Amino acid sequence: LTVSARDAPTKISTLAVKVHGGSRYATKDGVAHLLNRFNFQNTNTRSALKLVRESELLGGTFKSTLDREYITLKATFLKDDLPYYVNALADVLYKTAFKPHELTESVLPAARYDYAVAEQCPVKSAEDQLYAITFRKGLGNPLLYDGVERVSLQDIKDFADKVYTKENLEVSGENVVEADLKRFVDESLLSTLPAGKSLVSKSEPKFFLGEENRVRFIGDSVAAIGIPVNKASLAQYEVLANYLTSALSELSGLISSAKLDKFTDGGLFTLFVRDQDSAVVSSNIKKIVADLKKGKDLSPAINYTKLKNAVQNESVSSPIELNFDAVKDFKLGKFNYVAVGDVSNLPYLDEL
Amino acid sequence: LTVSARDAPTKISTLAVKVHGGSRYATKDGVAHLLNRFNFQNTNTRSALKLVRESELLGGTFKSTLDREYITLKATFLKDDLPYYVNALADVLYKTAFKPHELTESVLPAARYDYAVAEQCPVKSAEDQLYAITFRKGLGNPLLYDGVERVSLQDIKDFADKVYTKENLEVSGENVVEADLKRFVDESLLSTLPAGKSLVSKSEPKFFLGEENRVRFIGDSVAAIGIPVNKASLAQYEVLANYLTSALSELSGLISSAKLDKFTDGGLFTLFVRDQDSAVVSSNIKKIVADLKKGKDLSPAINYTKLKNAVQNESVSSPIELNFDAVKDFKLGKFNYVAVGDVSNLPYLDEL
Amino acid sequence: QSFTSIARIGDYILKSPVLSKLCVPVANQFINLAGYKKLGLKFDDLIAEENPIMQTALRRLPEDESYARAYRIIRAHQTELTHHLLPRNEWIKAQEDVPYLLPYILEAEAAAKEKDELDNIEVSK
Amino acid sequence: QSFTSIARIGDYILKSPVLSKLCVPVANQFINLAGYKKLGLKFDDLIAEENPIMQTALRRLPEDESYARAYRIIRAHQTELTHHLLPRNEWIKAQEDVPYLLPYILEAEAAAKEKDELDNIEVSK
Amino acid sequence: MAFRKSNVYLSLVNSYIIDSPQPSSINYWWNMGSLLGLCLVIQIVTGIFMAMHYS
Amino acid sequence: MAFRKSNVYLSLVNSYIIDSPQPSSINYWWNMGSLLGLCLVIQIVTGIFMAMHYS
Amino acid sequence: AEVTQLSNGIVVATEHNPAHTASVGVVFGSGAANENPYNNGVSNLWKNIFLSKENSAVAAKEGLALSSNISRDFQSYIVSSLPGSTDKSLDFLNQSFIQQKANLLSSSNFEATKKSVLKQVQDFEDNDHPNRVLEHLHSTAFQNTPLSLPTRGTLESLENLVVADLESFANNHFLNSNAVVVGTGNIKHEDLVNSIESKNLSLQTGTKPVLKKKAAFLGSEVRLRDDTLPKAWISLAVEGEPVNSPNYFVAKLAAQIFGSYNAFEPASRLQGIKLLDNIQEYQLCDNFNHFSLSYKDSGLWGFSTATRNVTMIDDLIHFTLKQWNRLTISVTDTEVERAKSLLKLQLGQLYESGNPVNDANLLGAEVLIKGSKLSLGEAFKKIDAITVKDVKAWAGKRLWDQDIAIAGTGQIEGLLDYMRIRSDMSMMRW
Ligand code: HEM
Ligand code: HEM
Ligand SMILES: COc1c(O)c(C)c(C/C=C(\C)CC/C=C(\C)CC/C=C(/C)CC/C=C(\C)CC/C=C(\C)CCC=C(C)C)c(O)c1OC
Ligand SMILES: COc1c(O)c(C)c(C/C=C(\C)CC/C=C(\C)CC/C=C(/C)CC/C=C(\C)CC/C=C(\C)CCC=C(C)C)c(O)c1OC
Repeated sequence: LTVSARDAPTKISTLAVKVHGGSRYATKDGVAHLLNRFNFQNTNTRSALKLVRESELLGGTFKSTLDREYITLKATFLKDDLPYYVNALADVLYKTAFKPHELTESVLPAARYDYAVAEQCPVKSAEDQLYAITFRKGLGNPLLYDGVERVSLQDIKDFADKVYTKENLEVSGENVVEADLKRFVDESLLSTLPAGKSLVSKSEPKFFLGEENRVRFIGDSVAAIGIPVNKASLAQYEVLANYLTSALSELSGLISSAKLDKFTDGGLFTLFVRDQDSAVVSSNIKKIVADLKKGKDLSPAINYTKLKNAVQNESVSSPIELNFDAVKDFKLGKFNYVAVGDVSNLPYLDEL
Repeated sequence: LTVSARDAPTKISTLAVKVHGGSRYATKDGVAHLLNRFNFQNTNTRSALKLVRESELLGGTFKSTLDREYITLKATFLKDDLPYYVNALADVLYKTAFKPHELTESVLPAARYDYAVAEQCPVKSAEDQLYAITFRKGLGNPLLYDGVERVSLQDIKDFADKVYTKENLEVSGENVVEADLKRFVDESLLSTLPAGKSLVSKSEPKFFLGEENRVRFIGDSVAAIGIPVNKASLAQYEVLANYLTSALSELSGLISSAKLDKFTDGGLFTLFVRDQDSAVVSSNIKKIVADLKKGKDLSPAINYTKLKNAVQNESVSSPIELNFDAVKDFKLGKFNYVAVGDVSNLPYLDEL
Repeated sequence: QSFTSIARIGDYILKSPVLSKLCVPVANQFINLAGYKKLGLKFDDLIAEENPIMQTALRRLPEDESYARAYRIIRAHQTELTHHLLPRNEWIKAQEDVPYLLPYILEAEAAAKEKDELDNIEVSK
Repeated sequence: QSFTSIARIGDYILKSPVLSKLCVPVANQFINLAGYKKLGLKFDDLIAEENPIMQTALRRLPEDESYARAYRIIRAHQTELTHHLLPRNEWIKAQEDVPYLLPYILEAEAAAKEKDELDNIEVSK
Repeated sequence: MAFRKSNVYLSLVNSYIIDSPQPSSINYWWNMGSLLGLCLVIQIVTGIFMAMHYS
Repeated sequence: MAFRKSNVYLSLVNSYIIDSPQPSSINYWWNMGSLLGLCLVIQIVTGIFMAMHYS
Repeated sequence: AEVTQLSNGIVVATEHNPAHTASVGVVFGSGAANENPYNNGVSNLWKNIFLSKENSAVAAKEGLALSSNISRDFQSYIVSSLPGSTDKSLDFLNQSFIQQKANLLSSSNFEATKKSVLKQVQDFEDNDHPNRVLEHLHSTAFQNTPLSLPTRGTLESLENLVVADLESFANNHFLNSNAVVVGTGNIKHEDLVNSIESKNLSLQTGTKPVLKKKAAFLGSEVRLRDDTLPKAWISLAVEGEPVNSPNYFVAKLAAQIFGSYNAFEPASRLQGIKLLDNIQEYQLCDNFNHFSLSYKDSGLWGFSTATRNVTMIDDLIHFTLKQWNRLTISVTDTEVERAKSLLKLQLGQLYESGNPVNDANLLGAEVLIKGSKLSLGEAFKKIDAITVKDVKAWAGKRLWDQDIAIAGTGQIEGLLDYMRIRSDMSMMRW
């Protein structure tokens, strides 16, 4: 029950309840998705309808996001209305109704559309494929529900039981008086939650290297590489990603995107080459794997990749900093590879 | 232009023009499928409609099948009508019209339905996955068209040009007088075809071992193994397949199917474990890989697997025989593996 | 008349043991004279369904009750058209004549009443 | 009257240089007096389309000709309703007034005629 | 489809009088409406023929 | 949907008289039909009022 | 919450709040509304060389990040620093807009940039149908008038653009009297204004831009029918309010009453919007959103929408316009009050994001037009003071029986004629 905050002379506050219940810890496939889609439905005292109608008149909205690790229940509002949104978020965590008809009429539709939006963007099909082959059953669990194994209303309830506990969440208010926030959290249903355990395991996730998958796809072709990083060797890969996505690198206009996904215990580096035809995708990645295999750096972005890693303001609550003014060199060891699209015209792992 | 035959005192003859133009040799994906679907459309002298109406009145039907290697144009009819079906098959090979509207109205629909039937049977999704990872670009080419790369009317025409040649086909009539058949083939448009080259390469196809793929699927779960075989070491795997699909093996009721696909230059052994839930699929294959790793045989089926390999009458035109009364022992080396279905509940390659 | 209102009046009678002992016997005898149980129907099968509340309610009915209502209704029409009643061993017994649709109806009426309330809320400063 | 029949008569005239030199000038002058080119139409745009042959034919028209026919027809209606003709530089020229739909029509008529022939074939033993 | 369905005039007849789905259990009390149409016809036909002779 | 569409009687009026898709280019020669309906009405109305006085 | 603007030789505007990074930039008082039909796209091209690989690598060495935005009334070039490097951003600004403003326009750089804004503007027209439609809305609404020119320029004026056109534009609009230097982030006013008054040298001071002719709304439509697209996308608007209109906020509130919608988001289906009762029964659209767009001379008030229900587009338009009728005659207290609260929330989320580059653009555009920025708390005072009577008087002037402007693309066969849409801008009365 870590209750953070930070005041300011502004007018918009934003409460936020982070909860360790993303796809990482998921008993059945997509159940974290369904639960995230179930937030802000009916509680036992307040209907989804009344919540919206009330918050609108006050001047604030709700929103529930899904990560590979976090389910975050956020609330954005006018400053002096704090207690209401604290108790609203409290209500949801403690006592959402989970009516069978809410499942069929609101949650399953909303999830089906989520899966559909993602089913048609081939970098996301790739990113999911990258996770599933590196970490074979941890962070490589499916992000979204697609119905490959049954998930009943009970499974969604059981999972809410595990994940919504005092030990497994952190309240976090931006633009809030810490005094009143802590005061309001302890005086609510938050402090009356069961506090089971947290599944933030310190042990490095076991990832398998030199893995590749090929998915046939009608649309744009995309070839992607993904590299497992260390708990400490991650801040160099961060400058790598920001180097590859900058005018310093000559091969920045040869890729679509490159990023490092930072977690609580390691991370994953991703690189995305995407274009219409398979010829331009083959070349632009065959070059990258050859150019980074004989890699370089010389800390050129060391202040720029510190600029970019700082302008992520929300981050603060931010991990390791001065690891940039440390290592500046980069090789390119073994990685993981996925070809999505015109597959009979894309590189295999052999020839990179 | 190998013209085989074999007479009999029966009433039904069956002409057949085998042609080396299956998915094995395919310039673009599914083009062999489209061409197979284009056979018996319009020629330049006879419409598809008239062909059917004429052959019906005579008493015979046509049919065009696709293999991983062969496109076979077969014709079944009453005996004394031989010349007609020889010239009909001749007409198709030499001068099908390939009208743009036949593509859009008859061929693409018929192919789309073909792909749809196959898209819903999870053993076939597996069998395709097995080929694609063993032989990465030869017999591992897609059998059916699915539109991942463009195929125009011209591509279908170009491919018909390569594949429909005197050197790349064999006429073969069951229940036919060889005298009249050879006489009718040489007196037709068959002998007036260009004779380019044949792509029946003697060199063993380069297959990669220890490969695995996992496809998520709503329906039955199926785990499959696939083993590359030698040009000479294939007749032992044949008894293996017939051993596993017989009452001699204790683990016959633990699998759905097992077979050896014999080609002109090697083969592929396949084993299919399929059931509703993922628990029964995990066990029944985890046992098989452990039971055959400490394998056996003692030639128990050596007359039975010779019975089964003989009752395939159509085969005759049959390869190696007395290779059964030779080797009777079997290990289980490295193979290839695919999990299709409830994937987060199926074995990885590690634990088999 | 809403089911929320029928429930209000009915529950008031059912609790107060003055009325409860006076009325329920009258009501029990009314239900037997009605005769719908001799056709194989439960009362809730009889509710007029051509309105949004009842369509919401029937939509939310679990599968197995839905198939059962369908059979009871079809069987009632067939018996009606033959001008018979069912064999007595096929009649609905009082233990079976449960308000199975009532909770779905009441739930939908409350949801509807709240929407009407919220669409028309006044504000005071 | 079928286009197969119009083509029969027309081609006979077009080949025999007696008729060809006699008629084509008459026909050329008829086409100019018709006036459809001043509205931006090609003759084949004028063919009545509410029958199966013409629907088959229009279905088989390549995309780019289809979009072009659509524009010419819409532009003709708009000009008609303003009681104007187009600017002369926008008129269809004789070089452009091609029978672009004719081959699709003739093809469909032949296919149809064969089906009618085959549905009605007699047999002799 | 059947001509009684495809024709513009007959389809009206078909949807009102031929294929019109009736509840299986309606009794003879539901016969009165057709009897009213019949009555309307009897009144109109006999009235017109009488009008021919009426001042 | 709009009431003119959803109502059983008004939708007839809507599909024949309000939303009915006309070719943009029909000229005044296509006005004669409405003039015929008008004529039919004039004949019927004036005839009934005269019938009241006719022997 | 600060607004410190003071004029030395140039005009300097800042707004500082201890955050993390600092953003410095120059914002010119001339945008696509200042171009011609024939050099349309020159500003977008300027933006794109300013962010070219050559200029962008020189900034990334120094640890600086580049940002630019082309609008209608204005234009902005922005560098974000790490906040002690507030001086090295001003170095990059001047090293570009005095020194390198003759080195950025090198033959090989220009041709590779022109080739990239051509693939860019083409991609827009081919695929971005909502913004494509909204851009054509401005095009027809304000035809033959400065606001009609699209911000990215047209493919035909773009491919016929040369280095001299960039030059001529830069020499007429990148002037001192048409400029404001803006700093947001955490850096003080006196921290920046001194680093500016450090170096003198005026550069083309005394030179004014070129005057023009005023923008005007013309009721009209452009219909970009395309039956191959899987949806219809439409935008429809009346003449709205310019910035520094008395009814600037009444208009923005009126748009919040009908708000925005997304059929697939459960929460969105539950909003206190009366229009949603009508459109959800047969699912008349996938989404809509109302807007009050304001510029220097004029604005557009209306809505945009997307739909797969291609046989009921006329019900979409009809129910939406009947709702708008209500603003003149029957809008309720609690609708107004709901809009106040939600207008504050969204205006807040705009003016105070955690991103100084947005703050710079909002500050820059404001001070260029009225010579000052109205504080967020000052806006809320104006918003809270709006009565039902105000909205009615506004709608009766701007909405009731007024001309509209329409644009659409995709399957819009079912979008009825102009006069049918235009008749629904009012109701029959006794
Ligand atoms: C719904 C239709 C009609 C009803 C209910 C109806 C009813 C009646 C009644 C009650 C009478 C007096 C009967 C009597 O003689 O005691 C009558 C008379 C008459 N009706 Fe009708 N009528 C109808 C339609 C018509 C029509 C369409 C005509 C056509 C001109 C018509 C022509 C006459 C004439 C000529 C008489 C006088 C002859 C007589 O007394 O029977 N009626 N009608
Ligand atoms: C399509 C409808 C009709 C047409 C074309 C029509 C035509 C005529 C014509 C040509 C005449 C003689 C006009 C003359 O006086 O020279 C006439 C007379 C008459 N009509 Fe009609 N008529 C129609 C409908 C009706 C109807 C429904 C009634 C209703 C009773 C009616 C009642 C009479 C009467 C009372 C006369 C004698 C008065 C007179 O001579 O004008 N008519 N009609
Ligand atoms: C869903 O429910 C239904 C249902 O829809 C129907 C249709 C029926 C069956 C009943 C019917 C179809 C009744 C239909 C009849 C009518 C609507 C009649 C309308 C009235 C008229 C008066 C007809 C018009 C007649 C005339 C103008 C008379 C013609 C005059 C002549 C020939 C004069 C001749 C004389 C001379 C001298 C020339 C049902 O039974 C039923 O439920 C069980
Ligand atoms: C696709 O094409 C169309 C199209 O469909 C339409 C509808 C129109 C517009 C035209 C029309 C809608 C014409 C419609 C009119 C009719 C069908 C009229 C039918 C005829 C009648 C005679 C009506 C019935 C009338 C009566 C019984 C008279 C009422 C008598 C009274 C009130 C007696 C009162 C007296 C006393 C004493 C009580 C077009 O113009 C058109 O193309 C451009």
